[PDB]
Amino acid sequence: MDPEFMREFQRAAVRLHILHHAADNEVHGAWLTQELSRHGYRVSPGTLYPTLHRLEADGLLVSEQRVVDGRARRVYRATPAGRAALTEDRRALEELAREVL
Amino acid sequence: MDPEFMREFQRAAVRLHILHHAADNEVHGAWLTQELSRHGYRVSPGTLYPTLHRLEADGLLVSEQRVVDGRARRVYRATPAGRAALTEDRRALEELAREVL
Ligand SMILES: [Mn+2]
Ligand SMILES: [Mn+2]
Repeated sequence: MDPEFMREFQRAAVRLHILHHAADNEVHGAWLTQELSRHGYRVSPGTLYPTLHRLEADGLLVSEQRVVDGRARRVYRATPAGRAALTEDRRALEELAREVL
Repeated sequence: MDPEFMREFQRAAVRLHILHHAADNEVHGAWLTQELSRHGYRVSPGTLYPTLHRLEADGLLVSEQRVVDGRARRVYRATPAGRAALTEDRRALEELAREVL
């Protein structure tokens, strides 16, 4: 166990899970919270919405404001740049793991 | 493709490479710099010694001053905790990459 790594790793894991999920389908932030927990990653809003906003700014997520069932909500989906990023990032993890035996 | 990730990733990669090398054998700072370069991670002393010092503080590296061949030098080697950390960390990277395929 190594806490500096695990603390940084947490940020990577969240980030890549968002892109992965937002690639598969359109996602609400509320659901992302629960989905991430289900995968073993503790994220409370205050990290999530920020990183979501950052992800859009970086042009890897695109968002829609949308009124559905009398409810105003924002949905996110992965841009093609986001899809690229996910694969590049996944590969980088693979190369590192193999590099160190 | 994703420079925010790659910026953080670089720090992780360096950290793990040190542990990997310092696990296999005792290492001088100068040699770490060359080995890291060879692996495509440009690290200058202003970065390295801090990382090394932090790694020691986290109890994953141990350093020794010793006089060898009339030349006084400091060596670093991975503690058993460092060896553990490397494995746990490597595995964590593997599980992430696989679970976002
Ligand atoms: Mn899922
Ligand atoms: Mn080497």
